[PDB]
Amino acid sequence: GCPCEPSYLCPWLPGC
Repeated sequence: GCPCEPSYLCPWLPGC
């Protein structure tokens, strides 16, 4: 899924 973990780190990413 989102490459950001936690994904909350990249709110600008819709996938996150």
